[PDB]
Amino acid sequence: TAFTPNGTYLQHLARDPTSGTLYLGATNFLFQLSPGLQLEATVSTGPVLDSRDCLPPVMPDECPQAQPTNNPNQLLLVSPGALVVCGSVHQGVCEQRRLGQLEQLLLRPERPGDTQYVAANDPAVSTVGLVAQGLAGEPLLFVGRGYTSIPPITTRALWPPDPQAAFSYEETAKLAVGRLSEYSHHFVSAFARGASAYFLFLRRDLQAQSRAFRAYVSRVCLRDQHYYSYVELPLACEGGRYGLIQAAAVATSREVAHGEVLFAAFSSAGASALCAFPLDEVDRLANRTRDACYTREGRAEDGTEVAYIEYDVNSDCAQLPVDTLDAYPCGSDHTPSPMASRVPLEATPILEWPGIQLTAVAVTMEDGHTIAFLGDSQGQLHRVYLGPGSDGHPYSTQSIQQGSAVSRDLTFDGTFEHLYVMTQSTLLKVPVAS
Amino acid sequence: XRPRVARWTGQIIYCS
Ligand SMILES: *[C@@H]1O[C@H](CO)[C@@H](O)[C@H](O)[C@H]1NC(C)=O
Repeated sequence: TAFTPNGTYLQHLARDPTSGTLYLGATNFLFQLSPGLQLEATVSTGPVLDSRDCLPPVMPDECPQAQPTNNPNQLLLVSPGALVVCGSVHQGVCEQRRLGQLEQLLLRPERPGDTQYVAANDPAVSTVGLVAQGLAGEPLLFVGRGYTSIPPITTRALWPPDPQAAFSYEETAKLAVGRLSEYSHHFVSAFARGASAYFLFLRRDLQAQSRAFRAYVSRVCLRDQHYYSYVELPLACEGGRYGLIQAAAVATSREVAHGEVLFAAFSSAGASALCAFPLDEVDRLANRTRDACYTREGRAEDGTEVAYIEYDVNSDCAQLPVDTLDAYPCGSDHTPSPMASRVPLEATPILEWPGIQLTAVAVTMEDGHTIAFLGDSQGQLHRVYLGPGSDGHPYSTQSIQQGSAVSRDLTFDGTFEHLYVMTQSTLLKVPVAS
Repeated sequence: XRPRVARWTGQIIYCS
């Protein structure tokens, strides 16, 4: 019913849907847990000798400033053929390990090049990722990486013909962004739907006179592997009055595996809000943005500006034929890129909690009703009924670890009878009812 | 007013 490793901190949680096995990324530790929260394997991951001025492998002659450094886990994703682990040490290099046999190593390049620094090398920065596959069945890895001290989003080979080139990205398989410390992405999550991959994050809206941080959803084709179809849309949760997106989830349940509505928690720069964003409207507005920037020079039919090129790339919206939309739905070498909407996507809060910083969101369905499991910075887990007639107030609240923020990696078990809830010191298997 | 989630469909009801 609990897992509390004495003397270390938790960072990430992954669940193998085939197996039920849980995987924990911790400071200097990887644990494999059975669904019953029973320990099945441990793997030490640090400390090591490191500096952030230094490139792996770290050696005393080239890096005398090296020092004992802990290894907070930075990414932890289940792949078709392996478990993907990236730490925050050694420039965020990754490895792959056997599913169910966490202790044995499958793949790990012996001399990683500067194209294979995957995760964030600063534990105070986040890394988000998403496994997907190529048109040829190749397995790929989408990675969002916040600014530290490397492109903010990349598509990398998980099992390429040479194993040493693993986790590398091709020259066009990244989002080229210039003033990375000024934009200063903070990633929240990444998810797939249909033919697309999506990234939720925070960055500075340099288009705005105040240059304040702003939440965005962002979309790319899965086959593409080129970022030609990259398009960002700002989020407006009460017009952006709750500006800092913290966590989101799509409904997951025995009836609907993955829902069509994104439930996101936002925080004010204090109070929090829950805001729904229908995914067809998300796709509607990115479609408009792409369509306008391709064929009407970034403008609506009445001439109002609706789309532009972000990230200072030397690209422009154009006057391409309407046929380009059908001939190049995921873009091309010379279509305008990367694109953004001037028009936000709006949501009216379905909750407003005046003294709460939400940090985690899970949503499920019970006999047709939508329930939301919402964690906060204080280590509380709330339960809220989201259907018609709702109070907005939680019908239930439970302390997981006082003072210690609940982790985004809320996950249900295969039957949805339990929620796996995590703080910096403990992981619970919490029943959904009684 | 505030949106709610429609029972069974998960579709969002914008006004109650
Ligand atoms: C978005 O545009 C694509 C065109 O490639 C189309 O397949 C899809 O149905 C569109 N979705 C919406 C919600 O308009």
